[PDB]
Order: sequence, then structure tokens, then C-alpha cells
Amino acid sequence: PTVHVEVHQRGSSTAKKEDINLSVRKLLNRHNIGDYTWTEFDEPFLTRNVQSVSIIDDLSACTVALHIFQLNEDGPIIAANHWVLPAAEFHGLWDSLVYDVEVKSHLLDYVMTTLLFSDKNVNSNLITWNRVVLLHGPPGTGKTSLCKALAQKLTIRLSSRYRYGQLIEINSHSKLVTKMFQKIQDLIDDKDALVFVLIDQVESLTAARDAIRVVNAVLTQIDQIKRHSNVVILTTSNITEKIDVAFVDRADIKQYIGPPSAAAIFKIYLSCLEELMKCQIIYPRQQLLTLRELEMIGFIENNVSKLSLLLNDISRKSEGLSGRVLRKLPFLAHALYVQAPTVTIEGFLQALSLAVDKQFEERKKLAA
Ligand SMILES: Nc1ncnc2c1ncn2[C@@H]1O[C@H](COP(=O)(O)OP(=O)(O)OP(=O)(O)O)[C@@H](O)[C@H]1O
Repeated sequence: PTVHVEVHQRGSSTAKKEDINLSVRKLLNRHNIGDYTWTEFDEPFLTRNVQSVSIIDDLSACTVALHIFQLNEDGPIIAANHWVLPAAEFHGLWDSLVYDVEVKSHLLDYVMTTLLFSDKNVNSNLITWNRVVLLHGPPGTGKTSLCKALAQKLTIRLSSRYRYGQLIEINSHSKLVTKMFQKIQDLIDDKDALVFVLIDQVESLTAARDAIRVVNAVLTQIDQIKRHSNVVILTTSNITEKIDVAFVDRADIKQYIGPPSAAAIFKIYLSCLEELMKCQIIYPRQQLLTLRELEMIGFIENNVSKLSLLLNDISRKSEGLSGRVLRKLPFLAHALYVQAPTVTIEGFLQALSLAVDKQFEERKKLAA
């Protein structure tokens, strides 16, 4: 039963990966026992070369797969943003996206099997696969982030097959096309690279419809690059119910992404409050309980539970908000209702509650 361990090698490190592979395995044998991350090590070679060793889904002998990676520090071809993968900009993006249904797992597995099928030359006339992915759902769901985070994950997890990755994010809002796709082809010519091309909000092309010619040229250019073994095409759409030309039939991986449920919201807020405690904007630090812990005490209210119960109740009246709004509310909370360097978590929860109420007042104003 395989167990994945992501090893973040320092940018300033010049050690061979084989040496890091040997150290990290020796460390894992020391401890020998859920998801856990190391940021400090007794051993100096690890201190010197590794920023984190993180175990991702209590046991010892499993088949253990390490993925050692080194963030490419400098970020960005216009109209296109370009990142070498793994990119320092996308570090932690994956974990920042909380979904209900374990969408991220399936999404990774689908594209994994797609790349495996590409790589072994499975006749697509006999088993259905292709290099196009469509994330659709309402705005603010994390679709674009999830594409970038998926590209990063795939690159980190397929280091054995590809030495590095590439992400080109075409901005829907925009001859010159042929120059930008010349650039992308030159990246693809390096078969050590796994190249991702991301077309944000594809519905914008059929909505923005000279504009006829610009669209048909991008289609023919996409059709040209999806012919290559090391290409994945990522697309998103904010109109989920509407069929679309022509990425709908274009995509053997379609995936709905919807707004967070009250459970997901709770985990989302927890990740925000943890960060504020880490940075000590919330002080002093208090323990917060998970929903599972609350459920184990029957949601009795006491000193351990009171504030976590209050957060749970804030999560419930946040239902309806998108994740974009949700990760923005702690900033609004702090800016509108604290406006001081430091606040107890009692005071912040109460600030966040007001902010939430303020969102729906604005919503109701947009209605009338
Ligand atoms: N499920 C979620 N959990 C945590 N944060 C989220 C979630 N969904 C959205 N967000 C926050 O909102 C930010 C922006 O979302 P993003 O713009 O990727 O969503 P989108 O509107 O679906 O994408 P686009 O409109 O560009 O196609 C994310 O980086 C994330 O911080």
C-alpha cells in the first residue's frame, strides 16, 4: 500500500537527489509511525538541504514513494503568464483548496491515468482518453487555482518521468496568436518537460462573438499542440450548466466544482485562524476543535468547545459564499472590526461574524 512523501529541497541546495532520497528514508526509519510534516531535523545534511518532509495520504512497512522537488523561485510571452514548475507561486496552493467530495484526489487520478495511457500509447479508439481537462462551476470556486495546483502536483509526482513542468496561462481577454503558440511549441520540444496550457474562462470566447478569426486560430493552435505526448490542456468555465463550443466535446475529463459546504467552510476558516495565530495577529493562541472532536463531545458547550462551537455556527451562516469571499472575509474582519495589531480569538470570531453579516447585507442590496 503505497505512501507518498513530498520532500521540499531548499533552492540553495546543491545535493544530488539520490543523497536526499537516502537521508529522508533513514529519517522515516527512525520515526517509523497520520499525515505529518517535518520542518526541523536533528541531522545537519537534512537541515542544510530540506525545508520540509511531508507525508501525504500509524504504519511502518509500506511501499514508500518519495518525490523530491525544488521550487523554481523566479516567476514570469504575452498575452500569457508563464511559470516553470514546480513554481514558488503555487507552493501550498493545493492544500489551500478545501473541497467536500475529495475532488482533488479524483482529478489527480484521472490525469495520472491519462498520462500513463498517453505514455504507453493506448489506442484511444479502444479506451477513451485525451489531454483536455475542463473544470466548470460558478465563479469563485477555485477552478483556476485548482488548475495551477493540479499542474504543480502532477509535476512533483511525476519527477521520474519528467524533469520539470511548464504552465502557460492564456488570458481569454485579448498573427500575434501565432507568435504566442510558437513560444509554447518551443517549450514542448523539450520532452523532459510536461507542458500545461491553461485557457481561463473558455466561455468568454463564444460570448465575445474579426473576433471570429481570432477564436478559430486559437482552436487550430490547440489542436496542433494536443498532438504531443508531454502536453496537458487545462480549461475552466464559469457557466457550468451551459454546453459550450468546442471545449465541451473536447474534454474527456469534465469536473464540476461548486461552492463550499458548511463543513468545508469550517475547515477553511480554521486554516485562516491558524495562520493568524501563527503570525500572532490573533493572540494569545487557543486550541480550536474540529467537527469530529465537537461530534465526540456531542457539541456540549464548555471552555474547550465554546469558541469552536461559535465558529461552527459562523460556518453555517456563511453557506452560500464562494471560497474567494471566504478567504477574503478574515481580512475584511480585521480591517473593519479590529483595526489593531492584535486581538484575542474571541474578538476575531466576533469580527468575522459581523463581516459575514455584512456580506449578506451587500448581497441583499444587489437583489433590489
Ligand atoms: N474550496 C476552496 N477552498 C479554499 N479557498 C478557495 C476555494 N475556492 C476558492 N478559494 C479561494 O479563492 C481564490 C480564487 O479562486 P479562483 O479565482 O481560482 O476561482 P474561480 O473563480 O473558480 O477561477 P476563475 O474565475 O479564474 O476560472 C483561490 O485561490 C482560493 O484562495
